[PDB]
Amino acid sequence: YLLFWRDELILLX
Amino acid sequence: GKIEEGKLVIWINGDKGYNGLAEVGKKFEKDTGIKVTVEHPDKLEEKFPQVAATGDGPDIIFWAHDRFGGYAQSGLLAEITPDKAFQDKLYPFTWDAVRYNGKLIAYPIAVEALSLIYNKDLLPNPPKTWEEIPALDKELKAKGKSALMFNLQEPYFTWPLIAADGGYAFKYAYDIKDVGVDNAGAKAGLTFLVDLIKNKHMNADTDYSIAEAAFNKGETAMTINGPWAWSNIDTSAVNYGVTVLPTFKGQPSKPFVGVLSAGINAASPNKELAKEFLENYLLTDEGLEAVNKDKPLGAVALKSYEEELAKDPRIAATMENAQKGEIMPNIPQMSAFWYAVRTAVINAASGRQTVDEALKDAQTGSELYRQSLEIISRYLREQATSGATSRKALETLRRVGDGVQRNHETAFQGMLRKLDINEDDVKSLSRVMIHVFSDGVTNWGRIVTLISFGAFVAKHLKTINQESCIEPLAESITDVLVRTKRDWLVKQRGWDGFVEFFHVSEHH
Amino acid sequence: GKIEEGKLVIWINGDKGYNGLAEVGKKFETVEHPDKLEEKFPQVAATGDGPDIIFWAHDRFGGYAQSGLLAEITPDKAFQDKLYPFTWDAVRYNGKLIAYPIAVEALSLIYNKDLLPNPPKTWEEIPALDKELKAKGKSALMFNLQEPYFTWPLIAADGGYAFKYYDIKDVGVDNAGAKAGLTFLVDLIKNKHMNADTDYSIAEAAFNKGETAMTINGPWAWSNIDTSAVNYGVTVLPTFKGQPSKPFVGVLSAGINAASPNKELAKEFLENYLLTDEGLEAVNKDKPLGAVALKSYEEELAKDPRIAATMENAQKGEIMPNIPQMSAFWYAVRTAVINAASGRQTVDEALKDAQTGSELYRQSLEIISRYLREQATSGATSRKALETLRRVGDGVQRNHETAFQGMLRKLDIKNEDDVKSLSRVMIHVFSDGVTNWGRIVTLISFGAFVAKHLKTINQESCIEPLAESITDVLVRTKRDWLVKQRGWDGFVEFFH
Ligand SMILES: OC[C@H]1O[C@H](O[C@H]2[C@H](O)[C@@H](O)[C@@H](O[C@H]3[C@H](O)[C@@H](O)[C@@H](O[C@H]4[C@H](O)[C@@H](O)[C@@H](O[C@H]5[C@H](O)[C@@H](O)[C@@H](O)O[C@@H]5CO)O[C@@H]4CO)O[C@@H]3CO)O[C@@H]2CO)[C@H](O)[C@@H](O)[C@@H]1O
Ligand SMILES: OC[C@H]1O[C@H](O[C@H]2[C@H](O)[C@@H](O)[C@@H](O[C@H]3[C@H](O)[C@@H](O)[C@@H](O[C@H]4[C@H](O)[C@@H](O)[C@@H](O)O[C@@H]4CO)O[C@@H]3CO)O[C@@H]2CO)[C@H](O)[C@@H](O)[C@@H]1O
Repeated sequence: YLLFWRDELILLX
Repeated sequence: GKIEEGKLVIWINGDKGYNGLAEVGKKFEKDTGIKVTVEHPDKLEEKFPQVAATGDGPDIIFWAHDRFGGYAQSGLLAEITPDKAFQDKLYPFTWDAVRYNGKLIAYPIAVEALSLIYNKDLLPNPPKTWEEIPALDKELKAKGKSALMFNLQEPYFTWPLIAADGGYAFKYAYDIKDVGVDNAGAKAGLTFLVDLIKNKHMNADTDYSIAEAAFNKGETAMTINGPWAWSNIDTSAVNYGVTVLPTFKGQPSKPFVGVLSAGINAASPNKELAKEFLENYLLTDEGLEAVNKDKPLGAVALKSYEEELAKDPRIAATMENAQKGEIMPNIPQMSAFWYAVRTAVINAASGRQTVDEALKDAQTGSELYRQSLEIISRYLREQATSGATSRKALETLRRVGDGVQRNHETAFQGMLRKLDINEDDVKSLSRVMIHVFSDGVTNWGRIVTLISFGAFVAKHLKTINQESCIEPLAESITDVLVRTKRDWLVKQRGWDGFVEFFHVSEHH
Repeated sequence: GKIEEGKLVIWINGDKGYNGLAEVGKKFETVEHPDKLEEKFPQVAATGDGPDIIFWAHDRFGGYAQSGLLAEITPDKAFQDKLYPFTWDAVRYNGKLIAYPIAVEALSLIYNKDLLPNPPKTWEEIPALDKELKAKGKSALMFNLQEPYFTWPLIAADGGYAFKYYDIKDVGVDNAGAKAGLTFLVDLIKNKHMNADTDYSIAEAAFNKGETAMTINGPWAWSNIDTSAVNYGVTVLPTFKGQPSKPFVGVLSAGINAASPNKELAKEFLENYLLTDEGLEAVNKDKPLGAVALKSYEEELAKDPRIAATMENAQKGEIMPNIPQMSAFWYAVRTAVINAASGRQTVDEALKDAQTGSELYRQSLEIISRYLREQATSGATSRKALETLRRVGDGVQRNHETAFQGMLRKLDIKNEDDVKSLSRVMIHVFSDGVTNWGRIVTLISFGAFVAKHLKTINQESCIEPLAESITDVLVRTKRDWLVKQRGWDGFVEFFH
């Protein structure tokens, strides 16, 4: 899923 | 995924005749042996699209035709494939309701419209006009009664009056650009409703339960409801009539016409069994009679059983109000229109917003999908290869997004590698975006970064010779954006706020 | 900020004497009766908004005080001596008085004296009575089947409790006594002696229009029957299997928002204006409160045969716990009753899932929190579940180390809110589409992995909040599936 952790776009697996 | 085989799970709204539909299930299990589960989950129209996308959910989903456009767009519905014989068995207008992108996506059941329901004993001659109800309430209040009580909490019931003097969701040509929620006819309609409430002829907090209670206990002379409600009034032993809705400013009330439709999950391994149940067991005189006997469907799509029940003064008046009203669009952003207007009506009814402020923000909400898609899709196709706000937004997106891509290249490349995008089948997992705002925070930084990564992937799609799958990516980003953050977006003056956020950073 | 200064906003349920309470307001100088106010208050109060004063039965206030949404009340010993000690015990959480007690409320059997000169002493004889009265186009009994407040007396009769004095582990909803109670109710409905869809409005209408011979209701309802001028009696609730009907005893309580800048003004209103003979008389004149907490005005109104019978049913019933889990008990049992009354579930299935529902949150928190603190550094089910979690979860951690480390390095934690955010993300990551025990253990196993990191990075304080947050999203998003699997008992059987 594409996700926002603190103004950082993250692919979290 | 987890949809069980050799059985059928059916979802229908609890206001419909689910116990009648389960009796049809019993007959089917008698004949074919196949177990039929009829459930009435709360918020099922919101649940279905969530579960179905993850491959779970019911075999068959029952809702009004307006929801099915969004579902079919997301690929969550099996394309139905009926005989021309079967299509000739039902009304053509019912099929046009069910049709999206030239594909039949569900089975039409019955045509629904709100009518004026009145206590014959309290009100032998119900009023022809909205404008005379305040005078009627004065008279009835002296007898410890009220003229009119209906569900103010749902925009389905408030819309007849809003659409009367001038009001449309999206104009037919459907022009998703032309939305008619903040025009002066809608203003008049909703201002009339808010006046009834300020003059204590109605109360803001009246819902479905409170209105049904009052009418069936004989405390109110009129209610606005559909065929589904007739059974509970039939039990109440109140002499009730069903008639034309009151005219506003000499124009008739325009209720939205709903078509109860049955769709099949694209993820159902019982697609065959489903077709059988709906075609040969439901949508037969004996079958529709079971459901209608529990809760009336109105004027059924099946021409035969419609011919039988046409005689009902109740159905005659349901169809009378339909001729005066307009059929709901099934386009996917009907959802957003409904959510927006729901809030408009409730905020004005409560006085949290003025009618002008309330209707204005609901206009913004409805228009957000079209405009979002326009801006995002243009940027994405530009990067891979009209409107004042759009032009400035795209200008801003060019400068800022090209910047976010440039600065985040190494992180963006890492993520593209992990997505493993090398074809169109691999592209068809866009439930990635679903949870982008999981931590619950929204800011323009995030939204630009999301679109900037959308652009990064659109460039890869051109590389991978999948130029056509750019618009679907753009559509998916637009979907999550407007679906989850409509209120925040409207609250920020929409795309005009976006341009001012990045105008400021640039120049200061 | 959010809350108004120099004004008092009061929330009281619409079934109570709000117009009486507003007359007290007039003397002092905003009384609202919002729908679902008991659900709204905890939501708005946490965002610093809401009313100055919230009125509900004492059962809701424990959850509120646990969440810090209530001001500690500060009465004179004089004032405490003015009210009954049993009313203060009701309004006490963690040895702190969290609201002002008003009046003691209990369901009694209300009967039409003209239709029924001598009402039945037993539940078991009502089906025969309905046959007799049905011939006259009447009915024996109609009450609110939609709320478990009214259905519980019969359920608790042969065996049934919410708690043991409170042991949050010992819940009595799966009993053969409860089975009998609810099976009796479901039989009345199947035999058409009652209807599944009967609610408060329908039952009050029927009794007051003279169509039914009996109803079950509280003091609040007397005013609307007084208007109906049906000759009505108030009496003991029918016995079931020779055991008395055990209605839950509620204490109408007034609490103050911890976010109210008018905490002083609030105390004044309740102490010197409301809880006075003159003051209670205003509210009671609109809608009767029952036996008021103020001993003086109770002494005056004690004479009422109606209040005498309300207190008679109270002695036979049990006072409601104010513990925070009461809400989940209520929600679970509400569904049990309605699903059995409808026939959507059998009484066994319905009562079984209501037992699971009540205990799910407390049990989840106990198991998950212990595992998390243990890794860093309902009891029988908990013990076996924690035993299972130890073997399995240490295994999931070992096998998922690479993925768990990647995610930990991405999702670095600073505060209670980042711990909350982590939770909302984890359910989505680990539960891609499907709910199964593998995924739920993997989620808890990652919670453990992070709890271990919190010790490493000298943030040992963030462990309890993480446990709380994981429990929150676990029960919120998978409640139905968890209850459907017989909760934590199913977890232990899955891994045997
Ligand atoms: O959408 C489906 C469903 O929704 C609706 O029901 C919801 C209600 O609107 C809502 O108020 C909620 O009520 C809960 C309540 O939140 C909870 O505290 C508990 O209520 C207890 C009281 O705590 C307790 O005091 C007692 O209440 C007495 C009170 O003491 C007495 O003084 C007098 O006021 O009578 C009251 C009894 O009504 O008992 C109740 C429990 O019986 O539990 C409540 C749930 O039972 O619950 C609903 C959320 O699902 C619609 O109303 C419903 O028809 C729809 O199907
Ligand atoms: O928190 C948000 C609240 O809104 C949620 O409901 C949404 C639905 O998800 C949308 O579909 C839409 O509902 C439309 C509906 O699509 C449309 O067909 C029509 O539904 C009629 C229906 O034809 C008829 O058969 C009968 O049941 O009346 C229905 C109206 O009650 O009209 C709807 C708009 O009123 O928008 C709604 C909300 O407006 C959610 O379910 C709520 O529970 C929630 O509180």
